[PDB]
Amino acid sequence: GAAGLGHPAAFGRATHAVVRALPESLGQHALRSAKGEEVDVARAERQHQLYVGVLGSKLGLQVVELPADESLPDCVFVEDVAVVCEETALITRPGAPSRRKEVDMMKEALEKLQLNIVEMKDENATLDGGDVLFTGREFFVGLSKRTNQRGAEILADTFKDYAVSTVPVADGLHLKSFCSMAGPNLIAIGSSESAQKALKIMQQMSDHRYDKLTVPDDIAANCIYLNIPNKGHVLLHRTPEEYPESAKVYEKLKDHMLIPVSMSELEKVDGLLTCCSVLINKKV
Amino acid sequence: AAGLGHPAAFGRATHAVVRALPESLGQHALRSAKGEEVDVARAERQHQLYVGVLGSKLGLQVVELPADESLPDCVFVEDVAVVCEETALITRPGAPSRRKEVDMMKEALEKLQLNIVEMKDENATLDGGDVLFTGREFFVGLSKRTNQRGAEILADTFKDYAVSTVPVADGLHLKSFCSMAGPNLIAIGSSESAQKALKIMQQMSDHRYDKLTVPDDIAANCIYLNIPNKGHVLLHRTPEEYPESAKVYEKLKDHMLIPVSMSELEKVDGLLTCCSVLINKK
Repeated sequence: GAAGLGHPAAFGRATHAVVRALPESLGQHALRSAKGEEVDVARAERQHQLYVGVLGSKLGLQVVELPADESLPDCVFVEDVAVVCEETALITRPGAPSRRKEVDMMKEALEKLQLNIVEMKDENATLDGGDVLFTGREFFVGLSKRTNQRGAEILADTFKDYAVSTVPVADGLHLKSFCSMAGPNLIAIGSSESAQKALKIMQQMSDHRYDKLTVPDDIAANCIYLNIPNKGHVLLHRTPEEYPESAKVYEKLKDHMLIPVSMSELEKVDGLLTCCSVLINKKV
Repeated sequence: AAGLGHPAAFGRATHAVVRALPESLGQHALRSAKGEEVDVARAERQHQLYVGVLGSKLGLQVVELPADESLPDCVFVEDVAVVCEETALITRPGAPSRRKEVDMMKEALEKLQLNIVEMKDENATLDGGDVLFTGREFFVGLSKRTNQRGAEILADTFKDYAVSTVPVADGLHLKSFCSMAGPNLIAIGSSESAQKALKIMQQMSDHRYDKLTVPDDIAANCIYLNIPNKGHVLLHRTPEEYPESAKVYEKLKDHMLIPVSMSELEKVDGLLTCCSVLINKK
């Protein structure tokens, strides 16, 4: 019953998505926060293809698919190299120096989409897109092992229409390792002490209180909210096969079109749902 | 061919292990190329007809394992075990997510009272689809799924038979373009890939095999059985699917030819040999 909320300028409206195929080198060579199980690269490819099929085939977005680069094992995680807000694209300077060559082809793709490009070139600045939470009315930027204060300052200078606040992020995480937007004014949030401390800080800094959807698995707090024509609220979330008790929480969004999306292989290299796309609203 | 019936003939089987396909196969099974949408209900009907050939028509005792929705490729039981005489090699599939399929196959082959050997070496991979047993020796394709260590463990397991390796290209298995069509008879595709592999196989062997060349590589995958009171039996792809290849099989005048549809499972590279493990219990 959310279909009445379809609007060309609604929060979460997108027309285009940029994604990038994963290389075979991802299985052995992609960075990961913990030693774990062997990545099944063929299964990861199939899951990525299904994720792309949701964005393009099921939801109707125009998907730009960048080719894999075997020398960039993390290149599937396009979120980290660009932040798009309205008509402006910030090309980031990733915290991991070997990922910085990923920005070149993202830049070309976003230039083709007629976006206004700003490049993070300050040699003292790092920022991963995964540390950036855009709520629809402000930005929160995680200060992490990958994103620093200067990177957040450049983001604030680039997106002059929005307030920007920083939040400290622990250990080897990104801000969106445990949160994301699940709808207008609605933050999905994990249950760990790290996640709860972070939400407390963002709530205290903001002009207004966000609603929250608390899930028991931090990783399952990473979802993709979209507002799609003739549907309204749409949410991609981790499957009940992967995280049954978090999927049950999302089931309460009775006016959302809920789409379960498997990501069990890329999870092994810290790849969550938001990581694998950059969303753009090209207003016609 | 009926006079060729013998409990020790090449291709004699008494039992088959198969596994039902899960609903998740349609969207989640691995596949070599993007293609058409899988019709899962039609795939299931086709699998049921295949099982009916092995059990009802040909009289094998069929062990039917249940589908696991978490293992979308689990219907393809060939890849997880190779059986030779009274010995079963439980393989270590090339795709790591498929390795949990071995558990229930291992269980089934123990109830059949076979000698079980498990490929556990963390450096070894082997898909049963890469293994051609000719009745005289093994050929093992070195592919994106099967490596040298896997073939060595196969050779150490089946000590009564010579084992030789053959390079396999792309996203293929050795039996993506060949299979046994009868005693000393290899069905082989017409492509340059298939012909080069057959040439290598013939150079390494003590003796020359007879061949049956089919114009469609995929239709060179067939199942040969020696069945009591029948002799030569062959399951092959239908004339509706591969008319030019079915014509070639129609030349086997002393084989009982059984056309078997596999049009849906072919979309995820599932051919005839993939869907069963055959066993001869004396």
